[PDB]
Amino acid sequence: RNLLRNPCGEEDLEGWSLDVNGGDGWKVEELSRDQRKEFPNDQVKKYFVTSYYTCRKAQVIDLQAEGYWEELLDTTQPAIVVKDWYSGRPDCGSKYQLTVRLLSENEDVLAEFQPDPATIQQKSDAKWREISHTFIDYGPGVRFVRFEHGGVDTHYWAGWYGPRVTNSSVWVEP
Amino acid sequence: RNLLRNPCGEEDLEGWSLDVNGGDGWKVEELSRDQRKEFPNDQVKKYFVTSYYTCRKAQVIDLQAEGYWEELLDTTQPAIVVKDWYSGRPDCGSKYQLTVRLLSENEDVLAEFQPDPATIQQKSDAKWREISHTFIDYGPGVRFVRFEHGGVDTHYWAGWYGPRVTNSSVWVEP
Repeated sequence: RNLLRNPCGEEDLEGWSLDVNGGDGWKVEELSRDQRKEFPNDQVKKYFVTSYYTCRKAQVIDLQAEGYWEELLDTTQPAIVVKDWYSGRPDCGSKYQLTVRLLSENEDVLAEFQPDPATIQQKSDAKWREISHTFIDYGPGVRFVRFEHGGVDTHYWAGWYGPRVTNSSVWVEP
Repeated sequence: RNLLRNPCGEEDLEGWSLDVNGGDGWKVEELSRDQRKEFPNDQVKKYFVTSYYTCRKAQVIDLQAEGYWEELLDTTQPAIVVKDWYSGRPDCGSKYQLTVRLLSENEDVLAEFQPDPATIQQKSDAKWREISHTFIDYGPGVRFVRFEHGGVDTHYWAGWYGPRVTNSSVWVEP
């Protein structure tokens, strides 16, 4: 049970918080039948593409609102697994970055998955990549999951397109 | 092919670099038959246990020395997969921290996986957990991989002991 709203763009841009570029920073497209082969299920049929290399978008999940009460979290600590799929485009290099945080009730960063940026080298095609992380043993107080991704916000145009993203998920393990 | 030597203590502490505590910081024990069922390959039979809550140990993998050549590293950037297993002990709190770096020829940190500390809550048992990370799209220039793990080096005793560790690996995906 994926706790992120609108993982692939089926509701267009709804459910996502946009950066300064707003609506103009993003487009939703259909995957070629070929690209559909690259995902676990055959339920991934769309994707988001940044219009400009710095574009990011974000969502915050309220765990209590999703059925995960205070005490299950503090006491049981179930695995929270976060995944994303990103790619470049056919013919040049993209940059991508993902930030996922586990937040307390007053928004302290209690845990953080912020891997280095991904540099997607240029190629005739644009294979999808997955990125995955599981939080366990994360401690008491976890209430929100903030999930943010897109291009690398930098003052410096150095060649690199923004990424394509789709199939974002967050879930709590049984 | 796992590029870490001695991932389980079959060779005692050989191949590992020890912290200030050297050898008194570590013991190798045999897993009970029940504890061996928690691992995939039936070939994990020992583990490492910290003698003090701060003890760490590390290895540095030279990737050219392992057959991974410059052009493969700089242009293909094949997935570098890193895994570790850790637990506590029955009835106390343990704390654990893993630090994995990709390094250039000069030891510049090109990519780093340093997840927040794991707080292993106290419990009747000591179930192993696995931690796993894949490095892809990490850019050119990677030559060494440093793998460090153990308890949390803090000056302050808070009751939290160090962990047990085993079956550590780093491999390069075909």
